Amino acid sequence: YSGPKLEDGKVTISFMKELMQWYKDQKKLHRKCAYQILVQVKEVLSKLSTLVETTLKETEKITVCGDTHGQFYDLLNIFELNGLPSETNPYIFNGDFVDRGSFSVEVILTLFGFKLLYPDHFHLLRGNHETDNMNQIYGFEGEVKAKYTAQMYELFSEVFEWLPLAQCINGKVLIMHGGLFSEDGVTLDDIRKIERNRQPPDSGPMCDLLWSDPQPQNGRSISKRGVSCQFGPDVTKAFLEENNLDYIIRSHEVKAEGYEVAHGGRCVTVFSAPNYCDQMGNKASYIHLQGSDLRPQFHQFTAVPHPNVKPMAYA
Ligand SMILES: O=C(O)[C@@H]1[C@H](C(=O)O)[C@H]2CC[C@@H]1O2
Ligand SMILES: [Mn+2]
Ligand SMILES: [Mn+2]
Repeated sequence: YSGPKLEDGKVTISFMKELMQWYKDQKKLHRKCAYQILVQVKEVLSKLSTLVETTLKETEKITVCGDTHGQFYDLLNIFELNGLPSETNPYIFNGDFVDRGSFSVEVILTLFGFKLLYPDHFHLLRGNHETDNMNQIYGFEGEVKAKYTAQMYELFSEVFEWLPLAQCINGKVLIMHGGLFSEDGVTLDDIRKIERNRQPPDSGPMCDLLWSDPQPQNGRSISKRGVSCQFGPDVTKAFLEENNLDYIIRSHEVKAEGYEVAHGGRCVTVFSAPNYCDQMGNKASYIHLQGSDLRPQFHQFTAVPHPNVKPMAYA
């Protein structure tokens, strides 16, 4: 084995650079290194609140990315366009890092490594695909079994249970994978109090955070996905007012331009998997926020070449 090795058992920036090149070249991180990253990141994540609260000073910025779905070569493109993560270049990846795309192992271990390297500046929120029943079906479990073992997959599954469910910036912008709730009256403190270290239930706030979608008309509708709901602009307005928020940022739906701004400004979708499944032909985007101006700034990007492995090859 001549691949990347941790230094004194820890991630360093040189390790991360070596890992990204190793993965670009389609090689595998040694299982002992992968294991170390997973046990360390489980410990880091298990200390976090279900609601991560982040303050951006006036001169600070943060980048918000939506789903990435194992599109590792597109993830590298994000870092090339926008800079590597660092204490002065923070990131939030808003769930759905795995499944569908066939470089899910590379995406997730790269993201976990950066979480370890910059724990206060690199943030990962859970998506509906960071769950066992979805991974069983949509590629990630197959991919982990092919590259490592069933035991490694069980460890991933346990780490995913500790991913936080939402993040609030400056008490003003709330970020979650799916959306808002099937019932009125949910507060930020209710979100803080969710015991999240589990597979999601099929109803309730934890389910909604990972699964809901906005709809244009007022009200709520039964979701076409079979779980959670669609929520209208009235739902969003009431939630923002009770919680003294400005708007939400969510992901969870593919958008041809990489983003959408619904509910009159109040519900933003960002989606960071361009040409999803090598077929959708969509652009992707990421958002910049700044402590002096929390309004979203959108940066669009398009897909880059990857090795010839088909999406869902492991599903
Ligand atoms: O997040 C989702 O549920 C959607 C799909 C999925 O994750 O299964 C994929 C395409 C649009 C969104 O990302
Ligand atoms: Mn998705
Ligand atoms: Mn999703």
